[PDB]
Amino acid sequence: PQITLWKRPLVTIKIGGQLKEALLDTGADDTVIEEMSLPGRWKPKMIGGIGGFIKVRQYDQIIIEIAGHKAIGTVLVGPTPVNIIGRNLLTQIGATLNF
Amino acid sequence: PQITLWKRPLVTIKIGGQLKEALLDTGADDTVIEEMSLPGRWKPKMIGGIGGFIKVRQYDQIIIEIAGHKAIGTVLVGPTPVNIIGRNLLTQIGATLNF
Ligand SMILES: COc1ccc(S(=O)(=O)N(CC(C)C)C[C@@H](O)[C@H](C[C@]23C[C@H]4C[C@H](C[C@H](C4)C2)C3)NC(=O)O[C@H]2CO[C@H]3OCCC[C@H]32)cc1
Ligand SMILES: [Cl-]
Ligand SMILES: [Cl-]
Ligand code: NA
Ligand code: NA
Ligand code: NA
Repeated sequence: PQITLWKRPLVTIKIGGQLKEALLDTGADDTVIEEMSLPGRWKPKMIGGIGGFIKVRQYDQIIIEIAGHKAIGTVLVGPTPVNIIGRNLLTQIGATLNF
Repeated sequence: PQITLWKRPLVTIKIGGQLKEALLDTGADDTVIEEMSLPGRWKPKMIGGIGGFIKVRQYDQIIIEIAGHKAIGTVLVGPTPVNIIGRNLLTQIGATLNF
C-alpha cells in the first residue's frame, strides 16, 4: 500500500502470538515493542531519543508479521507507550519513503 | 525520490539561509531542530519523546527547504539527538510510505 502521512502511519503487527498496533517509523534505527515476554536469550541495551534514554531488552532473531509481511530481526522490548517498527524491519518488507 | 531505509534517511535542509542535516522521521508528528535563531515570536510546547518530556520553542510559519522541496510551517527548537523532519512538513513535501 501507499500510506499517507496526514495521520500517524499505524499498522497491525503480530509478534509472539499477539496482535498489536505499531508505528512505521523511519526515524527509529531499531524496532521497540512495549513490555511483553519473548522466548530465548536477551541482553540489556540503552536507546536514546528526545528526552533521553530508556533501558530495553534486546532479543535477536525474532519473527514479526507487519501488515501481512513476515520479517525477522532484532526486537527491543521496553517501556514505550507505542510499538515502533524501525528501519531494521522496515527494510525487510521493502518500505520506502517517496516524494 | 524513492528512499530506502538501509541507512538513516538523512537529507539537507535550508532554514534561515543555513544548510543543516536532518532525519526524515515518520514517527514524529512535529519537526524539531537544534538550538538556532529564528525570526518572530515563539510559543511554548511540551513534547514527549522516548525518554521523557521536554520543553521546546514553537515557531510558526517558518520557511524551510527539505531536500529541495519548499515548505512553510511550524518548527520546534530544542534539544534533540538529531534534527528531525516530522509529518507536519513531510506532508507539505508530498511524502508517503510505500511497500
Ligand atoms: C535505536 O532505536 C531507536 C532509538 C530511538 C527511538 S525514538 O526516540 O523513538 N525516535 C528517534 C528520533 C527522535 C531520532 C523515533 C521518533 O520517531 C519518535 C517516536 C516515538 C515513538 C513512541 C511514541 C511517540 C513518543 C515516543 C514513543 C517516541 C513517538 N518520535 C518523536 O520523538 O517525536 C517527537 C517529534 O514530534 C512529536 O511527535 C509526537 C511524539 C513526540 C514528538 C526509536 C528507536
Ligand atoms: Cl535486525
Ligand atoms: Cl531494497
Ligand atoms: Na533470540
Ligand atoms: Na532566538
Ligand atoms: Na512565526
